[PDB]
Amino acid sequence: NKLDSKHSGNYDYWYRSFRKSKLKPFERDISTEIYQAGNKPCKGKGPNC
Amino acid sequence: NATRFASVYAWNRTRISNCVADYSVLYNFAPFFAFKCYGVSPTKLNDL
Ligand SMILES: *[C@@H]1O[C@H](CO)[C@@H](O)[C@H](O)[C@H]1NC(C)=O
Ligand SMILES: *[C@@H]1O[C@H](CO)[C@@H](O)[C@H](O)[C@H]1NC(C)=O
Repeated sequence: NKLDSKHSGNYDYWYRSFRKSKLKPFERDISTEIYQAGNKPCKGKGPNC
Repeated sequence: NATRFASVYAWNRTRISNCVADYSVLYNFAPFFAFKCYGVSPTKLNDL
């Protein structure tokens, strides 16, 4: 906490709370595209996109 | 899709039991501003 706690909030560390699937152990998924909770090629950040 | 909704300080508690919970029906008319599921995966709601 001494060197990893920004006063305004350290958003550089991202913990994934919801995803399209569950990560395979020893598999580093760096998919930065939006996760889609429905079914469509989502372009903008909206509901289920 | 209730005609009238209760106030926040008087939130109404509905009991759901002895039936199959189909969340696709909810998704059919869901303009989900917030869809935050805690403790249960939203994609795993159809098999639990
Ligand atoms: C919501 O839709 C249901 C199913 O058609 C209907 O019975 C109900 O009256 C509707 N509620 C409204 C329009 O407030
Ligand atoms: C709303 O609240 C009233 C008063 O407690 C209750 O009789 C009624 O069943 C509630 N409706 C629903 C849909 O939960």
